[PDB]
Amino acid sequence: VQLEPNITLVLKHLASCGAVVSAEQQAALDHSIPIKRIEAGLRSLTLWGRLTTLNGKDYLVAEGYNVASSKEGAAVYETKYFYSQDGARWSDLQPVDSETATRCARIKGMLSGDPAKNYELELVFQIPELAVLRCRVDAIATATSVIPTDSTILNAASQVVPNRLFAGAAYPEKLESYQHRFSLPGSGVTLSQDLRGTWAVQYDAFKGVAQVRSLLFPGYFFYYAANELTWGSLYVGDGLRNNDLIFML
Amino acid sequence: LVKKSTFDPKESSPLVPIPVAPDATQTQAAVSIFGDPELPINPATGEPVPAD
Amino acid sequence: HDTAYLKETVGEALARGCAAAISAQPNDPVEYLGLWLLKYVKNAEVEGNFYRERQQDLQKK
Amino acid sequence: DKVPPPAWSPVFASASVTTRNQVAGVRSNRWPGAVCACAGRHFTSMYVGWG
Amino acid sequence: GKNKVYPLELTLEEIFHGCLKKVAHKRKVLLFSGEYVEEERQLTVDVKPGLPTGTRFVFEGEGNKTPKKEPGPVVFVLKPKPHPRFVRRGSDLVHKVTLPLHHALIGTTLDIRTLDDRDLKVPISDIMRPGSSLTVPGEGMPLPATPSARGNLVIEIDLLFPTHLTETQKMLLRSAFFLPPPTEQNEETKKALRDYEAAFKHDLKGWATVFKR
Amino acid sequence: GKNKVYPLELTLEEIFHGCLKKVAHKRKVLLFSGEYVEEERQLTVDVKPGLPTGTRFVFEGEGNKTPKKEPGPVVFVLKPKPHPRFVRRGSDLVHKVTLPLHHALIGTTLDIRTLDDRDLKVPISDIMRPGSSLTVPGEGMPLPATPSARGNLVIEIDLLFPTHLTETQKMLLRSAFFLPPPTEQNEETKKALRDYEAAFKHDLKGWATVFKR
Repeated sequence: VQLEPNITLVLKHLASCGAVVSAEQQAALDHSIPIKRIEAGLRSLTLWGRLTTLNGKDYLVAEGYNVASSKEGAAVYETKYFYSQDGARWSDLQPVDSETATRCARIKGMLSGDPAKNYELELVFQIPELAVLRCRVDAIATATSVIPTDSTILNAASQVVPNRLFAGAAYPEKLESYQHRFSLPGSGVTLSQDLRGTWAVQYDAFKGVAQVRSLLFPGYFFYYAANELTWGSLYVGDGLRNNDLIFML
Repeated sequence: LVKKSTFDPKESSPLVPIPVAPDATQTQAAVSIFGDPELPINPATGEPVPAD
Repeated sequence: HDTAYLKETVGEALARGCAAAISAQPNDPVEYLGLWLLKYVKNAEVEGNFYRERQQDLQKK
Repeated sequence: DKVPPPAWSPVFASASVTTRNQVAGVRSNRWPGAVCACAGRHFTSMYVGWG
Repeated sequence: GKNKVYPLELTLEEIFHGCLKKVAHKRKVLLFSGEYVEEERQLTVDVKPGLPTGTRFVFEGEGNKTPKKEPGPVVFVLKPKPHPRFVRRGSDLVHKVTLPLHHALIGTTLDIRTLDDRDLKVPISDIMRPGSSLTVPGEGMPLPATPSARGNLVIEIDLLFPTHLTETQKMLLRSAFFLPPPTEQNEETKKALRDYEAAFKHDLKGWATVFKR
Repeated sequence: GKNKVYPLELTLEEIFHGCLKKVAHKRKVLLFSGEYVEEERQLTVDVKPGLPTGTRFVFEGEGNKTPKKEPGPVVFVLKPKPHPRFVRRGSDLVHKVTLPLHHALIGTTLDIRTLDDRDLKVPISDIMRPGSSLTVPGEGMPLPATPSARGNLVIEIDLLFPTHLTETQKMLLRSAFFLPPPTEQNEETKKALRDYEAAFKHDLKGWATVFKR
């Protein structure tokens, strides 16, 4: 029934999972989220996550879309990404061309702090750290971005809009109740159609709060409260991928 | 079908559009207390302005 | 002769466009008419496409 | 990079370095989730996360 | 055979959005009297978003009418008025920015105000070379062919070097430009760097934070 | 009235000093035979010190001899061979040296070997701007008019910015680019600077002077 996830309810429901932000950064966010939302002409802007660096100066990353339309069977959102070392001032994350988008997936290890860092890869190729961060955010968003099913609907002119009459998802424990963001409302694609053991759901029947954690990307959490229909998600931790999933499970 | 079929002759408006956005002086002032304000540079000489 | 060619070629569509131009009262009716005819053919084809897409979706379900 | 990352990266509590009463600690890179903090004489260690 | 040409001046905002200009023309009908007769004609010219510079709009039938020869068409040639920030090149926009040296090396954000009412803050991705440029895709003028695509804004970086440096400032610069890699430093080097940083970020006696005067 | 134009390639040292070239000419005299007959003449061309590029030496009475017409003159056009260091621009040379950034800021001495057998060491007199230049008077090509005065050597500076910088190096650079004036420094600031300088120039565990591996 909600139209945009709160930044306070997300931090409250995901505090236990370690998805927390500093109090000073929380106040700075509360002040400087609308400023960037108006400076960029975006109708929706929410905090996407927080990535750890070799310094204490983690990257806070917020995403925001202005239009969201159906295109070749994919719900394409025209997202813009912004980063900030502190909660006050935001900078932009320019998209990455395919050559460097493939030369950035081979660079591993947790990032440094200064976004003006050049990695050198193999003749030597110089790649900016902001490109690597953009690649990691794109990979996590492709693999993970999760919303409850039927929470979006298709109107005339083929635009995906929130379902104002969404009554909630029965059986919140089941993974079938949740879907990726880029799945069309008509298609019956959910997280069940992913790999069998890559999503863990723990549901408290009493308080009516379900919690979905990504095991392929260990730092992605998504909560869904059903008594009042409120769902949110956050990624906290480094952006690296968990390759050896078969051994761990 | 009617929604898809309606004619819509989008023509060049004589005026450039103006933004309807609330004033942001108070919130900007509130933000200005977070972090350290870096010393501005003097355009004439790249050395920074005198400070206290 | 030529009158029949013009009539059974373009007459009904041109009458519809002229009715639309009368109703709308634009600032440049000739350009309005031309864009109206272009949108006429385009909306016919996309109308066919819309029916095709609905049929395909129902079959898939 | 050819420089191996060190364990125990710092963690601060304020963006400005001139705040008056701020806490500051370390965080481990080998074990992600373990953190040590110290304010004056009150210090603490704590581990939260995957093992 | 002869046509009258006229410059039509627009601002970058109009060309970006697409104006509908009205122009006045002085048409001279020539007759037996020594003085010609002049009249003011109004013409509506529709400039669509992203029309290239040098575009010619020709009005046929208008122009000074001699008694025998029907007047030749009048020509309006598009030209943009100078803008305080952007100069258009081909399909995209060039913004020339004077940048201090430390903003280049350490890296900061350039704050630019687009033709559309948005405020971009573009980070300096790496050490900006003298004569280097930073490209932001999808921020230039719209493509005249398709009304959705955009050019890529080009920021031509001009470096503003400091005019003075003291010998101790030069010593600090030299030590910053020859620091051994972190896997080659002594323990004395690490302790010295820790001490210097703690004495440079001192909340009361340190000069990391100074208030302007 | 046809003439045979031939390039004549000289090195900058020859033009600087004044060469004396002996060139060969293959001249054709037409006879009753189906094919021609040719001979090799030797021509002495005396280039004076610092003649401008494009100088034409015309030998009158030399060239292919048709049966009826006295042969037209043969033209030699002076052009310089490429040099590893200098490129002449009118009456003075140009040297394009790639410069490190710390050489630009702190200042060093460029080393240049002139066309004459003299070496030259020129200091960097200030913060070299990007796209700036330096001028050493009396170190260019000689003046063709007067055989004593010369132009002025022009160093065109193209900075070589560092490719990588760490975060501690950036901290040191920011502390160097915002250090307060020496009359505004606290006593803590002066003590910290003295300690850091004594630690960076430590004779055994400091990195002020290292040996390349």
